[PDB]
Amino acid sequence: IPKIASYPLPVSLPTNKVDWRIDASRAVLLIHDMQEYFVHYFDSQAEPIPSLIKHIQQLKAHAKQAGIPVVYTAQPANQDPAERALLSDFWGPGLSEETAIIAPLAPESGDVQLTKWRYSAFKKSPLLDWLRETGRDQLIITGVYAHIGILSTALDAFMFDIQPFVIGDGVADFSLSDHEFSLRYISGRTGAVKSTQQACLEIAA
Amino acid sequence: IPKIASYPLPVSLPTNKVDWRIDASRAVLLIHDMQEYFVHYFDSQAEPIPSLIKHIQQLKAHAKQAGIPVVYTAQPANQDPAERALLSDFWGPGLSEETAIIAPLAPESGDVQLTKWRYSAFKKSPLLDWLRETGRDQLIITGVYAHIGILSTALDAFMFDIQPFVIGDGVADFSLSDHEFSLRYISGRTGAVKSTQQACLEIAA
Ligand SMILES: CCCCCCCCO[C@@H]1O[C@H](CO)[C@@H](O)[C@H](O)[C@H]1O
Ligand SMILES: CCCCCCCCO[C@@H]1O[C@H](CO)[C@@H](O)[C@H](O)[C@H]1O
Ligand SMILES: [Ca+2]
Ligand SMILES: [Ca+2]
Repeated sequence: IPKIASYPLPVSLPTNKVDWRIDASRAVLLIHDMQEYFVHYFDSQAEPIPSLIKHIQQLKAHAKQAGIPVVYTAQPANQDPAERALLSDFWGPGLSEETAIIAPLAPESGDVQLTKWRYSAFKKSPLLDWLRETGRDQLIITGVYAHIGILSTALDAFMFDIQPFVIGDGVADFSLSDHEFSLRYISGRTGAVKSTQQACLEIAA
Repeated sequence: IPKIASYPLPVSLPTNKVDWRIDASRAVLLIHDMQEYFVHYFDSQAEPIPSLIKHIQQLKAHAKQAGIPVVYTAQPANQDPAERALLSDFWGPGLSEETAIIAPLAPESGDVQLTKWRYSAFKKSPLLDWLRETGRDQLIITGVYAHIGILSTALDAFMFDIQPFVIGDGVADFSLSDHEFSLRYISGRTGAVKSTQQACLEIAA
């Protein structure tokens, strides 16, 4: 029995307050924590996982063709307890294995791989400095889990003057309810939610 | 007609995953954005505002007696558009008046007053450096609005290895639903929720 019961990826997405559009010259695609460890909490042969993976694959292929850099985040194995700090009080010691990015989303030679220390991909990482150095100010966000690391990364991005585009059918979560609440929060407060379809159209311009 | 309809402060609070207790030697009391501007979205003579203010007053008095520093945050008037950046796309130009901390919570001579630039009190502020310099690693959080700046500040604190204690009947929000969801999120993911009553007991030790 999977820890996360099967559910269908949302097709209907919340409306955005902002009119932002992805621009290939401005954007970076983040594939957030798509590690074996996190995916194994689902039955990966059941919804939402096959469609999630297909969508991220599509976004990655379009991003590549459009010249959008791709960045992965991954939590490290055997995170030092002192360094992991308060996370352990919420989740225990963390992963010891299954750290690899899932094979269908294998990073390629030019894709950046960041170590993920906290909910937000920005924390204790070079992400902000790299975005600022390169002048990239849009962050397209995919992966798991919507209400935790996806939301926290979007919040940091937005506060750092980086437009977050969270892909509504390009993330998954502990439940459909958590997933949909995450998208509502994002559209209402801290970014733009886009479908995979719409993001690909904006990317390809 | 107030923009935020009257609602009763929650008495029942979510359970915590963590066993943390406020320690007067470790803690700082944050009074977050209790400015005239934000309070005026409510009828201040109607619930939850009279009890909110009473609770924050009580916490402040207990904090003072226990030697816990008190820090206020306040959004500045006429925030420069370039600096305000993406916030304007969600909220418009920001406040031009009503910037004062509400009189019943008047800062005293030794209370720190930080300028609030983003949802999180940490962003573009000396808050983290001050906490680290002083060795204070617990942040008691009160004020408005629960699901936005309170939640975002708690997230940053937690990720910066600072234990957040969000006071469930010491914050308010756009609605009871937003308020209660905020507390559930915090208890589940990024801090401890405490009642004013329980926090005062832990403070007074
Ligand atoms: C409903 C059941 C799903 C539970 C998934 C548990 C995942 C455990 O993993 C934890 O996830 C956290 C949140 O991203 C990370 O911050 C931690 O580092 C990680 O240890
Ligand atoms: C439901 C109606 C309540 C609306 C309250 C609107 C408050 C407008 O104010 C905005 O609040 C934001 C969130 O804290 C801040 O980040 C902005 O700086 C501020 O301009
Ligand atoms: Ca996560
Ligand atoms: Ca707020």
